[PDB]
Amino acid sequence: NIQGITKPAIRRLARRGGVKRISGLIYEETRGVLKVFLENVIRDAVTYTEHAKRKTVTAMDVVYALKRQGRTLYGFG
Amino acid sequence: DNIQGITKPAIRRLARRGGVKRISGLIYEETRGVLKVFLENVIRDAVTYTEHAKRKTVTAMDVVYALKRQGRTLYGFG
Amino acid sequence: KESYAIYVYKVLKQVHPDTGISSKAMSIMNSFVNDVFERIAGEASRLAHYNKRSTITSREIQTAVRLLLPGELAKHAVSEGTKAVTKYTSA
Amino acid sequence: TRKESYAIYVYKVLKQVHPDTGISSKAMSIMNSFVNDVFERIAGEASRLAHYNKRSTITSREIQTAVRLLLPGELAKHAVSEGTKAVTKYTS
Amino acid sequence: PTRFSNRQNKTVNYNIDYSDDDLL
Amino acid sequence: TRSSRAGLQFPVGRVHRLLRKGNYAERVGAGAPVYLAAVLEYLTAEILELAGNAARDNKKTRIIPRHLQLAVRNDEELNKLLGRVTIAQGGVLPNIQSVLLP
Amino acid sequence: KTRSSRAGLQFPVGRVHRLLRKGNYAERVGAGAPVYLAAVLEYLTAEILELAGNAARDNKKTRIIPRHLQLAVRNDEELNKLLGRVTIAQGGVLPN
Amino acid sequence: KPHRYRPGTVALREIRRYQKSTELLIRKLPFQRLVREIAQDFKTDLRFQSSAVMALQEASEAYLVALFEDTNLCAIHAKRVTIMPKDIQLARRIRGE
Amino acid sequence: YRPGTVALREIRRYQKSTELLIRKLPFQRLVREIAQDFKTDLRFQSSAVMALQEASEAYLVALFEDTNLCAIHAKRVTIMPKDIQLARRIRGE
Repeated sequence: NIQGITKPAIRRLARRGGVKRISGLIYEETRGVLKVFLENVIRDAVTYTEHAKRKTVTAMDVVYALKRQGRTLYGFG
Repeated sequence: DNIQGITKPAIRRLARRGGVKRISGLIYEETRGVLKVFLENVIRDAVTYTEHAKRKTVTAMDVVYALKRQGRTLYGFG
Repeated sequence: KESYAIYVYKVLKQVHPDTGISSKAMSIMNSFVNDVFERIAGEASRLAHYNKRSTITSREIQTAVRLLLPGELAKHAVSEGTKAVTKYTSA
Repeated sequence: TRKESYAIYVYKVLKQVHPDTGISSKAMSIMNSFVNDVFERIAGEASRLAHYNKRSTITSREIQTAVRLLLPGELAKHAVSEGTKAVTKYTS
Repeated sequence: PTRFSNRQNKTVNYNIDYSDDDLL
Repeated sequence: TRSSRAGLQFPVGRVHRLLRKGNYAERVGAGAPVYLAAVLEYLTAEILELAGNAARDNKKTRIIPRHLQLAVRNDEELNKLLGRVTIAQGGVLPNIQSVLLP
Repeated sequence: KTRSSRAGLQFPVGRVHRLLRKGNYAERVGAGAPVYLAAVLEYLTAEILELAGNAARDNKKTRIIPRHLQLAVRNDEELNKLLGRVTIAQGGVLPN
Repeated sequence: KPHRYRPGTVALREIRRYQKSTELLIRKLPFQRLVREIAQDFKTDLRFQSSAVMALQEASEAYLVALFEDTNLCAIHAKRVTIMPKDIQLARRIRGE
Repeated sequence: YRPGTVALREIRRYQKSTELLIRKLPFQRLVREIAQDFKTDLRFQSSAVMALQEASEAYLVALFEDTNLCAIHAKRVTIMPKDIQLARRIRGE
């Protein structure tokens, strides 16, 4: 499942980040930190959705969660 | 100069609290530089609060507000 | 010119009556409690505004605690709050 | 049911700065987000100032100082010039 | 004593007395 | 119309209503909303100016988020104001650490 | 008599309710909010006072001082996270 | 002859290409599959606005590329071009996480 | 004492200690010098100068503690200016 995100995607990301050369040990650690980041945001998004009594999460819940984390995403209204 | 009042020994003592085992001689200027910038960041904020307060002394409170704006909350002075 | 000092002494005497506390440490506590109060109230306000609701009630602070606190701290704090409001409303 | 946004004002000011160009709806949404963010930031800071001085009210002086704090120096200088001339026109 | 935490924190040492006879 | 009296393009009414409904204070002085509208229209004018120039350099007439990310990061004051903002499809500035070059 | 006693709490339900009404956090507040907030504040203060108590106790010190507060709050990784940005005046570093 | 490029030339072309690009660099279905299996650990049966999934996709992509851009400096500081897990561990520790 | 142990000793000492390291008057003269740039008509509460030195020392110590990690990751032990520049660039300032 986290195996669905797979090496070429990580490579492409790192290339946008200018990583010229990339050791084989990095893919598991990047999966790790990605899982942590997702958990840390989903926790709050789900919490907002629960408090709204809804069963549907919304982009507003996500951007609220991110703003609470302290990085702000424009363009989703 | 007033910035030279931050002595090399004191900077070394701070580095020792930082656990620094060994210090290259250039760091004393870098530490002064960043410190001056750090002051130059917070102080203009604090005096701006005083100007809004229209008072002429600063107070511990308004500098605490400046640190709060800096995202660097300091307890104990209130 | 209100401050929390006496309440701090009450909780102190409950947890550890054996020991005093420095006025500096008291001023630290008075800063901390005000900071966390401002934080949680700010979050509760953000919640109520987001829901377009007019009012703050227990459910808002209950959610904001689950947002601001670490999970285990939230788990205990929300329980204590539930107990407190249960007693208050029963009484 | 109805929407609310700054989009028409963004478009108007764009035409004033540049009469030829236009923008994607994505860009318009991003602009509306930016405007909402900066509005919330300045209002929050102004309310902090208000409470710090036990004031009941938000006025020109409050916003002028909250913006002087939020903006970097050259932006703040221009913003305060814009606000000053705007207020003086409005009262005139 | 009246209040006790539920939280299963580990035991902690807070003593910060130390010597220098390892350095001599 | 208050915006016309001020000579501003932004909605003095809408912002005053938002200051009321946002409950930032129990009182709002009449100067506050016009000053806020002025600073908002100034900031937006600046960012639209830079985005327009970026679009012209790319020889495209409709501005798109790439142009916004370019404009906002190519000015150090905008970047400082917006250091922790991110924007959809705002692909980062092209750069390479010269050590990486042959 | 006071609502704190009705809740079984030490913290000043009156003062906190007044502050909530004063602070323009909302136009309205329910009676449960202030007592719940007092409850959680009293819990967190009890926790930190406990830890500082231990930080004094093994230093053989009869009386809490800021150094003990820092020693406590930086040892608990959860409270450290909660105070991650906080600076404690006269709080030295942890030994390492 | 195969006209094989020597190592790194292709990598530098990739870097230039993907810094020119803005599109999302990661497959949609795998991501929106994963995220709901994460959500399942908090609460079952959540429905999602697709726009919410796109917001998460964008935020996570930006966060990852920012962390890579930071760790590149760390690898430069070790005066080696290959990044290593200890590098991103350091970068995270310095950022504070 | 064995060679070089003084560094370890004074590290352990100043980690144990809590007091301010900087001289009070020099720091006050410094912050007054910085301030008078913004407005000549000025006064300070002494507690404000205390808060300033406290915050600045805490910030410096934190920056040192990070840059030490940078140095050891480079497998040096001597701290170097490029370490400071890196650590600041990672944190953002």
